[PDB]
Amino acid sequence: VSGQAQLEQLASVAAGARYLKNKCNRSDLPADEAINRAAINVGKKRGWANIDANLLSQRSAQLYQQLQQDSTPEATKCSQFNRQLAPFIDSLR
Amino acid sequence: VSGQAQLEQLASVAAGARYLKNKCNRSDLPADEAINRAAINVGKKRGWANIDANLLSQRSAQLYQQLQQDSTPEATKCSQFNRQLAPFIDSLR
Repeated sequence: VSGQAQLEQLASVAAGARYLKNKCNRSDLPADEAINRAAINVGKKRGWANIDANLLSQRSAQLYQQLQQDSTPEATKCSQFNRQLAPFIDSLR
Repeated sequence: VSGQAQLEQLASVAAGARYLKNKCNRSDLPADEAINRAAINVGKKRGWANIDANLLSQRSAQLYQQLQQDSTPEATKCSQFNRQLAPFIDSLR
């Protein structure tokens, strides 16, 4: 798994969890900084090279903008992300 | 904890999880029958007397109607229930 793919995967889950928290009424999720830490922890558990938290934050903010600007209806977004992120959310808890 | 309170607590979590699944885009939750089984399992873990699944189903349907007919805005409902049910959802998974 390349460093590029590692960053992309962790940034994707962080961005999606932030979107759920902010836009899909997932008030059980923790604050953005804690979501970032949880994504770093997923990487650490896999034995991945140390991922810089600020690089993760920058990439995750770009992916969050992508999820926001996409014109898919919000209910469809929220349904998809709640399903796709269920494993990540179990880890962060 | 009285039998009445046991039934009410389990029916409440079952009803709320069904509401999340149906009305709050929680497509990661399982089907109604599995939600009912998961609520029975919460009771079993606590050592509670065997709760009849059909009585649980009947009471949970009444509580679900209550959650539906309440005039609180849906975003507020979904936010509250996602927070309150997070422990139950961790058990069912």
